[PDB]
Amino acid sequence: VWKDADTTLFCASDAKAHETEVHNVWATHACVPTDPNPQEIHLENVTENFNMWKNNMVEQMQEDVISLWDQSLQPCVKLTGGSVIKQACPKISFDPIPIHYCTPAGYVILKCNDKNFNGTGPCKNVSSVQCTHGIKPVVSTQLLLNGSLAEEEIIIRSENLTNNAKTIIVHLNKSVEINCTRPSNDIRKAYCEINGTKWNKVLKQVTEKLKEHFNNKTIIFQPPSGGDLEITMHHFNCRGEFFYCNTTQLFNNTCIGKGCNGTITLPCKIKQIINMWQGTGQAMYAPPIDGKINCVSNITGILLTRDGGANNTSNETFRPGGGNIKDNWRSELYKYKVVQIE
Amino acid sequence: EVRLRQSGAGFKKPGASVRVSCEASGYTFIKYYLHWIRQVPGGHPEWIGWINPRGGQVNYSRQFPGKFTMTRDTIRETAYLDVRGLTSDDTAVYYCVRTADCERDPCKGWVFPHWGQGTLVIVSPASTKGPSVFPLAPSSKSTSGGTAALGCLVKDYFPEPVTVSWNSGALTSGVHTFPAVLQSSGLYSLSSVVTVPSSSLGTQTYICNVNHKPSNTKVDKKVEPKSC
Amino acid sequence: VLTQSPGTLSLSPGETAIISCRTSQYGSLAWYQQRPGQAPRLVIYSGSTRAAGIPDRFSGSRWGPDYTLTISNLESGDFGVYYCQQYEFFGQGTKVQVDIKRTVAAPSVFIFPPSDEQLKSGTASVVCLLNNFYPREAKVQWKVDNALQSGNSQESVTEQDSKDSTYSLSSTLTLSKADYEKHKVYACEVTHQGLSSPVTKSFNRGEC
Ligand SMILES: *[C@@H]1O[C@H](CO)[C@@H](O)[C@H](O)[C@H]1NC(C)=O
Ligand SMILES: *[C@@H]1O[C@H](CO)[C@@H](O)[C@H](O)[C@H]1NC(C)=O
Ligand SMILES: *[C@@H]1O[C@H](CO)[C@@H](O)[C@H](O)[C@H]1NC(C)=O
Ligand SMILES: *[C@@H]1O[C@H](CO)[C@@H](O)[C@H](O)[C@H]1NC(C)=O
Ligand SMILES: *[C@@H]1O[C@H](CO)[C@@H](O)[C@H](O)[C@H]1NC(C)=O
Ligand SMILES: *[C@@H]1O[C@H](CO)[C@@H](O)[C@H](O)[C@H]1NC(C)=O
Ligand SMILES: *[C@@H]1O[C@H](CO)[C@@H](O)[C@H](O)[C@H]1NC(C)=O
Ligand SMILES: *[C@@H]1O[C@H](CO)[C@@H](O)[C@H](O)[C@H]1NC(C)=O
Ligand SMILES: *[C@@H]1O[C@H](CO)[C@@H](O)[C@H](O)[C@H]1NC(C)=O
Ligand SMILES: *[C@@H]1O[C@H](CO)[C@@H](O)[C@H](O)[C@H]1NC(C)=O
Repeated sequence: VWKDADTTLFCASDAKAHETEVHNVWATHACVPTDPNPQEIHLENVTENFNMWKNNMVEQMQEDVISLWDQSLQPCVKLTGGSVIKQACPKISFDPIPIHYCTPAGYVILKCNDKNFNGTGPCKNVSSVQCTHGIKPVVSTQLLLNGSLAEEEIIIRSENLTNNAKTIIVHLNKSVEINCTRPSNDIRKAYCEINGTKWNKVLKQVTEKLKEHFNNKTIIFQPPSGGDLEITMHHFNCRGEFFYCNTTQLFNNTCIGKGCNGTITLPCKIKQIINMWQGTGQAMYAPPIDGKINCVSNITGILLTRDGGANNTSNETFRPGGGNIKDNWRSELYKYKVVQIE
Repeated sequence: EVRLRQSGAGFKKPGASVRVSCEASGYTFIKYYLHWIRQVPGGHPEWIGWINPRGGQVNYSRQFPGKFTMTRDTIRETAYLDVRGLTSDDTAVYYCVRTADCERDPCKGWVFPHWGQGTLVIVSPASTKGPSVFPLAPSSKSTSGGTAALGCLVKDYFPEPVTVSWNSGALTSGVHTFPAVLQSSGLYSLSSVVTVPSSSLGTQTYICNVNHKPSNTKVDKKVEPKSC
Repeated sequence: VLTQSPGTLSLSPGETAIISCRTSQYGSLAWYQQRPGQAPRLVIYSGSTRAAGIPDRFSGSRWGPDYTLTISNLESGDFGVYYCQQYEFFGQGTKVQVDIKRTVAAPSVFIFPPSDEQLKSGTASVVCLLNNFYPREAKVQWKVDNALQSGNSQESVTEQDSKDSTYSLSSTLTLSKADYEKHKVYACEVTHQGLSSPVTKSFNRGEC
């Protein structure tokens, strides 16, 4: 017998000791080697409750990533609370690596393997493991990149669909690739390419899933209504450079019911001055490096917020929202929980 | 102690724009979402939207399409709202509200113990106009007791308020001066009535003194029975 | 989404007020108190949980898709208007206003022909005066050539008088000069507890 419990986890990874790459260096000092023969015990006739929206593992992953970014992605100038801090900003090698989160002795991680599991409630197929799967710490807004895919059908996850303030995580079941590039020889101008045939098909599917939860109402996509560039644009980090991309074209109502079947190209820009996602002030990094910078990633999830209102209409409007970068972690950790044995 | 201080009131013209501010204090500013509530006098509290001090993302109400904007200043700890396309239906009090709780990194709540004092925004065509006083002769005989019924009609004026005194503050017995109601013209108009003995109609002269300090208009009007 | 009833309560200092509110969803519900001219104030939330500074004379309660705020021994500051809230939505409200008990009094009904100085403007206003009556509950309708009138009648009531404890009401009928001269007979109907039958004071346009 066991009970739900919190404790400090540790990490394991396949970090390379010979790498100068920044995720590798960090993990070399903060994590241990992985287990080549991981143990997983499936529990027959065991039912456990999970709540992805109340999981301290999510909180724990954030602290690690903050520490990692604080040691590595140091800026040329750092502006926080009215003061100016300068401390060199060398270019780094940056490419997220998978990190496993593990329980110490006297604890274990229960893992929900129930397909189409929405993240809250009972799970019928439960197994026990010492460590999670390898989770890449991809920091992004609007679109979840390089994450894990839904195992069956697309899953809509929310702490409370009725509550417009709770962020909706759409967990996709098929990887639509996004190809972003800043071509060699305005050095800060960039763009992302997405297969319009694949994407519009999937977006159409998301509408159908949303219809099941919202009584078959008309689903409308709209651009973000306001805020900092990190939220109104799709922001992420590519090869050390901070990309900001206009996703207006991705959430095109027209293609959800001709003309668009081609390649979709979003305008992007690399910024040197960024509002740090850790929530403080501004940070200035060096100008983008030279040559062709390219990262191809899978969109594996979408973060949405639904519009609030006291109207009596038949439509619901959705915008690529988000909130805490922690939500990104929730989408991957939703199937895990820590318990203390006896 | 949590304190939300909104900006002062104001007057506007149909088509103008206002920026109501809300300076917050007594708590950690980022850890709490802020909401905006309007309230047309004689209407249920209508929700405008919320804003996240962290990122700055905003959730506008669908019932008010493109008639608002919300911003914040994380350093000065202050939220803003811009009422655009000002109309007659935008005449309301606007509140700056923060949720209870928290002990969480973001506070969404929807439980509101902390309100601002509100902000009065009155949108009406131009102004100012003085009161036009029309008499209300009782007059051609009543029934069921005698007791005449006479008054004045303070109609079409702006803004609030006006004060009506009968016969220079002398007649105080049985005087009912109704509160002002906003008309379709965006102007105010009230009625002040008095019940007097019907026998003293052809003897005593009744005067109503309507004083409007804003438009600088003091007018006295005699009210007497019709002649036919 | 949220049905709050009743719209108004006329009760006396010491009596018990009960305010109900329906819900479509099953999320938590809260209660606010708004004294005249002031900002709202939290009283009840999460169904029945009491707020800070709020005495135990207040008590929230839930039943089915319905929530109930009950107030015992009304205490001056208890007067105003209360609103039920669920998420972003708000109930229509219920104005808890003070009503002093006394003997039922009949309203003195009068009708006012528009001023001939006002007719020069082109917006005639026929006024129907109802003064000194009890209780507050009453109803007025307009009949232009024996026909119901709606969408052009404004009302305004006085506060309960200090002496006789009676109310007075002001019904105003606004018509255009062209439409006012089209018809002849103008009268207002008055239904009240102090009356056996709907009294009607009538006047014809022009004649006197
Ligand atoms: C039940 O859980 C096991 C554990 O991984 C999984 O392999 C299996 O697919 C689950 N059952 C169904 C019907 O998916
Ligand atoms: C992207 O998806 C493909 C298959 O959909 C997979 O083979 C590849 O490893 C994924 N890349 C990631 C998750 O970075
Ligand atoms: C993805 O999920 C959707 C659910 O809307 C389902 O219809 C579709 O078949 C799934 N695609 C797969 C499993 O390849
Ligand atoms: C998730 O599944 C549980 C259990 O069936 C259900 O109670 C809850 O409403 C679901 N939530 C969403 C967002 O689908
Ligand atoms: C919303 O969440 C609350 C608790 O946080 C719960 O009582 C309620 O049932 C949820 N709503 C839905 C539709 O599941
Ligand atoms: C991505 O786009 C660049 C230029 O637009 C191209 O050179 C590259 O081959 C593309 N990658 C893939 C996988 O299509
Ligand atoms: C996008 O994917 C579809 C497969 O459904 C393929 O037919 C099409 O050629 C792709 N588009 C491009 C530009 O390669
Ligand atoms: C994105 O592009 C559209 C043009 O379709 C533009 O109207 C919008 O302002 C852009 N968004 C931002 C944040 O600049
Ligand atoms: C959406 O797609 C249609 C069809 O391809 C296109 O005409 C329209 O401009 C698109 N909307 C944008 C780019 O905002
Ligand atoms: C996603 O993975 C691909 C390779 O799997 C990598 O090139 C890309 O940089 C990753 N995305 C981000 C944002 O790091």
